[PDB]
Amino acid sequence: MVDAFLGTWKLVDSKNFDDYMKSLGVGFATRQVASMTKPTTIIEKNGDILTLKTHSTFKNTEISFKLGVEFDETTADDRKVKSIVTLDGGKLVHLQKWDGQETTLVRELIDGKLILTLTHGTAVCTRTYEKEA
Ligand SMILES: CCCCCCCCCCCCCCCCC(=O)O
Repeated sequence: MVDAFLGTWKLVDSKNFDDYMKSLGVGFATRQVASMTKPTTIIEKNGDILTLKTHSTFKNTEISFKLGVEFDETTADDRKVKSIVTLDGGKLVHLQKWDGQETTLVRELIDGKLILTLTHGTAVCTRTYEKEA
């Protein structure tokens, strides 16, 4: 039920990503490069399994998961977390847990754009991705 999220997407706007990274304890030099990086996110499905690739000139990541089933993840900033992804209100909600901390990565489609909202602590970052053909 994930289907309009599938495809290749490019970052075209970012708000408050430095705040989000700093909340996670990312160091200034990494935040600095990250603030100038425009990733490509690729979301594909094969049956019940989603694979989400994030590619850039700085960091790359890839995760595979089934909706609603917890998976181990090692994030771009090297946190080892317990993750689960679901659909909630038509939004793809990714919850990460570690050390009693939590962060959510929420994706929603608004006027054909994918809006990624990243929340940790009080920090709320909004990143906008546009679909590639
Ligand atoms: C893999 C490319 C991610 C962007 C540059 C590196 C950022 C480091 C801080 C990582 C924080 C947790 C992941 C954020 C993902 C942001 C996104 O998918 O747009």
